[PDB]
Amino acid sequence: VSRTSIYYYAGSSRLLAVGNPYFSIKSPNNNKKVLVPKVSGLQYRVFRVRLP
Amino acid sequence: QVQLLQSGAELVRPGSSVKISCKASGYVFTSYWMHWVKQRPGQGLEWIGQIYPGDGGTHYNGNFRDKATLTADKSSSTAYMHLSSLTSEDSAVYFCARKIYDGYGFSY
Repeated sequence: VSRTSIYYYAGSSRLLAVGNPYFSIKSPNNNKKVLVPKVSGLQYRVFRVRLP
Repeated sequence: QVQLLQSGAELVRPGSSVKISCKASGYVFTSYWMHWVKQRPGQGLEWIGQIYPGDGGTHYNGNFRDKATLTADKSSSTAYMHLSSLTSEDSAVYFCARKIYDGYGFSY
């Protein structure tokens, strides 16, 4: 692999997240869909970027 | 979709005990206080109490004190009231009360 001097910036906007830090609350009837997702400091916040 | 089912008619004997219940769905039951009410025929409504399914913390009216035993159950998603030694002046209609999560007044 030989490298060229052509540089390209990229940048995302402010990704946000908000919810309950203890447990996910689901809909009472539909027992597969969430209502408020569970998010704390302790999760591995692993990202998955895509490139053109 | 939220709903409060209620059995419409109930025939009993004076001096006995009757188990009145209403069914809760469409929302999460442990996140709301529940109230019960009585409209005397030829009179306005009368508020009797205040009950939470989450802990079981009860509240009664002093004029209904020892007259109704507010208890519920969380598995079948219903709350109960149970009038003890019933007399003729409590021959009336009854609803169970649901407010908004804010809880100013009774929405459903």
